[PDB]
Amino acid sequence: PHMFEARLVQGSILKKVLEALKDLINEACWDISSSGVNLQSMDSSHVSLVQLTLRSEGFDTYRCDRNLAMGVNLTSMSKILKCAGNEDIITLRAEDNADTLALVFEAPNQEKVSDYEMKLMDLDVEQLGIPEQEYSCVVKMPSGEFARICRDLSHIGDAVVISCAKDGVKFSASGELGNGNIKLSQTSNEEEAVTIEMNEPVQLTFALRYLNFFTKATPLSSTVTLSMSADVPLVVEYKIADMGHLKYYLAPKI
Amino acid sequence: MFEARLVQGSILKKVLEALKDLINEACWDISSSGVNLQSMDSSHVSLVQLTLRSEGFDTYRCDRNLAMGVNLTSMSKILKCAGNEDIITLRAEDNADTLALVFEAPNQEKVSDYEMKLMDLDVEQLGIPEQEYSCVVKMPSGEFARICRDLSHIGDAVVISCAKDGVKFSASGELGNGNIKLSQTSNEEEAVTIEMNEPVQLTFALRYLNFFTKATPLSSTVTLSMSADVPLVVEYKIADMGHLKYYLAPKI
Amino acid sequence: PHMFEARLVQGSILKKVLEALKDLINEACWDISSSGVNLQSMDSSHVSLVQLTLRSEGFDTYRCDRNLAMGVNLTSMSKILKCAGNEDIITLRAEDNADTLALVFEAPNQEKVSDYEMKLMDLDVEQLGIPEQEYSCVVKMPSGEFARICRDLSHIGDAVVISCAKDGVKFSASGELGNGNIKLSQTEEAVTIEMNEPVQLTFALRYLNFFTKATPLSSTVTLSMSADVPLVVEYKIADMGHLKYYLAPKIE
Amino acid sequence: RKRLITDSYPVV
Amino acid sequence: KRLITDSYPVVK
Amino acid sequence: RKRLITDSYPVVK
Repeated sequence: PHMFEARLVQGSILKKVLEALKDLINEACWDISSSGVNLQSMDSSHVSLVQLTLRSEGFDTYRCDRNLAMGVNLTSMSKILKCAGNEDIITLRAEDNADTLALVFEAPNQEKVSDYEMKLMDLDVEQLGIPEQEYSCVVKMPSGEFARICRDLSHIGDAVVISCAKDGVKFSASGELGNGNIKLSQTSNEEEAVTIEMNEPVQLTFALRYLNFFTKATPLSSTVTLSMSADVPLVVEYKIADMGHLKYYLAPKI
Repeated sequence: MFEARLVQGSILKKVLEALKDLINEACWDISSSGVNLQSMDSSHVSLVQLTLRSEGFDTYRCDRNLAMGVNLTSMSKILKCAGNEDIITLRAEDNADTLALVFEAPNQEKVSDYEMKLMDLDVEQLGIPEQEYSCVVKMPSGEFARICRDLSHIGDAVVISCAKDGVKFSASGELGNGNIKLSQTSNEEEAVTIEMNEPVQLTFALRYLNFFTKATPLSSTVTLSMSADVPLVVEYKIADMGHLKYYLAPKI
Repeated sequence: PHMFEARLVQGSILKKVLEALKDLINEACWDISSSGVNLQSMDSSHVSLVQLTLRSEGFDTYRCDRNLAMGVNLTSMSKILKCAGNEDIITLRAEDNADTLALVFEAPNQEKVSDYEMKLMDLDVEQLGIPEQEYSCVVKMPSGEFARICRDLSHIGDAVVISCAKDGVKFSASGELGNGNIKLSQTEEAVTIEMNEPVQLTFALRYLNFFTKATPLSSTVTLSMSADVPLVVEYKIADMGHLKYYLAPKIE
Repeated sequence: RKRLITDSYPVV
Repeated sequence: KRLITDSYPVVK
Repeated sequence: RKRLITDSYPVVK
């Protein structure tokens, strides 16, 4: 009794989720309930926050008797998920007062099963709360294009200015080599679209080194959404299959 | 005059890549019956044994048996100058300080000749009695390499447990522990087959198993032979011409 | 108004040019005129020289109303051109009222436009005149083959002896491991030899392996040789011009 | 110094 | 630590 | 001493 178990057929979702977290967040609390898996954590600088949601429905079987909170070293967990093949069925199992998580990997079409037992840890955890927000500008664009832009501008400077207007969205940086602007225009013609919805024009400045951690989520989705308003953190959102999302929040520079 | 022509030159490339990280230098015993090489690693925890029989060669001549002391890093660098579809010829004289390697590009007018300097070696040779092992596992080489790679993220040693129905590989460390269970398949070279006499459980250093898996490209299957308190044998067959056997002493 | 503007639909040419220069030359002067873009620089040792020609007529649009000499850090420019896609169309432009080079990259059919402004620098450089001359031996060969030969022999020694005769060309090196010779017979996939007289010269392989970084610009390379004179290694940039490297022969 | 996430979205 | 020579002695 | 490009090609500028 008081036992969590969840079976995910696309084990690679979970491998990719941990590669998209482990370099930004060392260790976090996984909040498990009957609605699903929730994770919320600031990086140690408190400049950025990550929000992961995986709904119960995404799992091929899912049981959560009692709510629980597992403290996980994300680096430890990423190392264990590297022993899963990309098409393994992955089961997570935990007892409600347990010091360990069990991970079972079933190789598809093959009599091979792997079992790992990972030690948990106890974790102090601030609870942040983000309210409902109307964003002055929302940009949907290919995830590969955003990853390219953040990588390329990081060779020009440490900071990017993001401007949204009617024409479209512009990304700018400058440094000791010179200056760069990249302009994406709204696409007239599904995945390849750049879509801008804006109420008021916005211009914010952000640290490129954090954006380059966010784009480690690029394998989870072929698109990304950027949401911006004049005095508040940027949101960068990647959708995960049809079962949830990974959201990155980043405080603007000054 | 020793001269051996191998049309599938990629076999020799693969054999040097399988040896050069485990062994620095070794004596090549060359005779009418083929090429043999035996060598412990510098720590004496492992031994490798290679045979390439004269019959696997497209052409083979050996007028008098030779012993050629070779720096395997040096021969490995020279064989990287050969293409994967090159015909490779080895040539030596009785009284030569030097092994000649000739690489013929198969569908091109290109020929490479290298002269490799030999060295003076004196080797500890071991006598290994033929024996009947308690457990002999045959499995896919890719699977074994993958198991050894994955478990070395968990610990430095692997416990290999062999029973009638399957083989289990286990490791423990600061993260936690892990167990990988392969069942005997009743259903090719994706088979997992086991000949048992007694169950056996032994522990081995993953550092050495990971060196042995550099042989994976020579064969789609590998065999593990195990008995209590006796070294593991890991064997890769080479085409029709011989084998690479690796021995590893169990841990304390 | 823009006093220099050049639009290049095959922008990947400029990406490849900068990858072929930046490891050999740190900073160079781009000489821009109404007939095109020229660059010449010796490496810091003065043992080699590079000469680039891009003719105004190979650009899809080209305008230049005065001679410019733009001093460029080729590592900075390389970093900027890595922000261009391989299918992008690249415009270079310089206004008289600036001391920057502007680059514009247009993805085609996708509306993404990038503009960079690159800081220039002041460079006082000596220019060398190349005596027009005919060569004892001219070898035309696949660029990938040449790159492969220079790479392999650099694991054997630091100098290559190039022997050329009517029938073929030989490349030789010697070092602590032993020695090696690669022989190519006369046959895009061809090896052709125009020879007036046999030549035998020695060159430093370290420099040849900087030169072969231009391999992506062309499927063929041309080697021109005569006694006592620098080797010329030439990559044609189809529909535009060429990149030529010169290397002084090595003594003892 | 730096603007922080907690400057817009405080702890609860 | 156990060595190969503990099972198969050197012999020449 | 080492052979240089300048041993064959004149300065012109």
